[PDB]
Amino acid sequence: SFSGYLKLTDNVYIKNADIVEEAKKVKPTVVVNAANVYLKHGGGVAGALNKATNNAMQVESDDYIATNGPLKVGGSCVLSGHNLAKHCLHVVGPNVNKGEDIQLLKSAYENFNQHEVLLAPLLSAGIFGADPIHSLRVCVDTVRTNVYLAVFDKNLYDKLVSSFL
Repeated sequence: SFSGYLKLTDNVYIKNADIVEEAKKVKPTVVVNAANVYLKHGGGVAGALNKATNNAMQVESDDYIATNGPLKVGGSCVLSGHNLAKHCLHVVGPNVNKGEDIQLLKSAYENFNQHEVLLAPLLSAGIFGADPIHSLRVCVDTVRTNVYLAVFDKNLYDKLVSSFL
């Protein structure tokens, strides 16, 4: 199971880790992807998860978009986890660098409540432009299921833990 996590609340845990490496080690039931509405996994967490699947995540995602159209900001879809997990929950957090409504971050985290346990990144953090401290607060105040957060950046992980109210 998950090892080396710091417990923040009854249901939220955090670790300084690369989520791709964490997924390959744990092979959790659900890994969360920091997706965009088009499921174009170019950079950040999505690019790293897709590259780990040898682009199979992108091929599956393009077929999903061709059939269903784009996701909504704040929405999600469940696809295969390929070699990383049983399932990948592609969740679209608001991209602040695209002027998307930061209020949609709570709706994005609500998707996690449909899964008993998840390995996830902080939504809208990184290249999505939101404040990761704010993302962690929305996470602990919205998610009720067991969420294991993987924060790639050590300096950000330390800042998140030391500032956690």
